[PDB]
Order: sequence, then C-alpha cells, then structure tokens
Amino acid sequence: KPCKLGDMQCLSSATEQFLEKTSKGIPQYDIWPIDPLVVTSLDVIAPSDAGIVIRFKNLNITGLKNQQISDFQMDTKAKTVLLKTKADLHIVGDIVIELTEQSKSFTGLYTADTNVIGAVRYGYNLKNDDNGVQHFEVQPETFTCESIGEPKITLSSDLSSALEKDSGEPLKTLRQAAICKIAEACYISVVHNIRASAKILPASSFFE
Ligand SMILES: [Zn+2]
Ligand SMILES: [Zn+2]
Ligand SMILES: [Zn+2]
Ligand SMILES: [Zn+2]
Repeated sequence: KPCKLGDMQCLSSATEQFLEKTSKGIPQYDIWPIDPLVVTSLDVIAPSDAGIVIRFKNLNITGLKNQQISDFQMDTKAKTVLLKTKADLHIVGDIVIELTEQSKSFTGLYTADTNVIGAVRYGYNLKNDDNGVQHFEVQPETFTCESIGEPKITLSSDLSSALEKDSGEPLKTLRQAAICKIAEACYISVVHNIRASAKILPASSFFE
C-alpha cells in the first residue's frame, strides 16, 4: 500500500513492515536474509592500539526483523534520505583476538546482546525501466553508529580462561568499536534490501 508524499510516519512502518516480511530472504528479488544475518568475517582494529586486531568469523545475528525505524526524513530537492533505527541484536560468532606485536592470538566464541542506535544516509535518483517506468535508485549510503547502549558480552570460558592465564579502555573503546563495526555490516545489509525493493517496484508504488 502506498504512502502520501511527506508523511514520514507512514514510511517507517512500511519499511519496518517490509523488513520484517522479507527479512528471511527472497532470492529471486535479490532480497537478502537479514534475520538471522550471517557475516562470513569482519575484522576490527583496537582504536587504542592498531597492533591489536579482533577477527570475527561466522557472525550469526538475530534481531533485525524487529528493529524500529524511529525517524525518517526524505528531502525532495536534495533527494536524500536520513533514517534512524534501533535494534536489539543477539550476536554469536567465532573470535580471534590477535596480539600482532606479541606474535600471539587467543581463540573462542563471542556473544553480544546489545541495543544499537544508528543512522543511514543516502541520496537517490529517479530512473527508467526498459519500458520507461520510473524507479527510485538508492545510492551508496553511510552508516553512523550513534550508540550501543550497554552491551552484554560473553567469551567462551576456554578463551576467557586463556586470557586470564596470560595477563595474570582500550577495553571500553575496543568493545564499542567491535559492536559498531558489526552494526555497520548489519546495515550495509538492511540498505541492500531497501535498495533492492526499489528495483522491484515502480516509484509510483511507494507514494499515492
Ligand atoms: Zn544484491
Ligand atoms: Zn516502530
Ligand atoms: Zn536483548
Ligand atoms: Zn520496472
């Protein structure tokens, strides 16, 4: 069902609604599964020390079906979109904490329960079908990680036991950066799906 140009509140729901309905995928439309969302790997540099690298593998992320689109601005002369969200993400994956300057690494599992608030911005333009029908075309966006709330992080006990036995923010800052990096991959994926719906439906569809 269409919105009426201008009504920002109408949109957020259409999107949330799109995200939930399609969130497990639809290959033929290039709509990616985003709940659960799988990230093959993601690397993260310690902000307080570039010799320290967190290597995530197999991140499995749930929660994105349900995120709220709590703010939605479409500017028509500049043709750009600002939008804010919150997701409660449950994250699980393999982790390798790599201390490059010490020639060692520690391995195990990682789990993070966090509520993330962010901002996606992109511009867009109008463009035609082969039949001359107009679609929106959404352009490469940027993602700003506005906050991560107060995360719960757990390390598998083999790892946390290895860490303790070795040392027997940077913290804050490192924990923050990992969540933001992960949130960022999450939203590259969200917007991919927004971008994809825009290919699947005439611009006319999205407003009255
Ligand atoms: Zn794609
Ligand atoms: Zn909502
Ligand atoms: Zn939770
Ligand atoms: Zn078309």
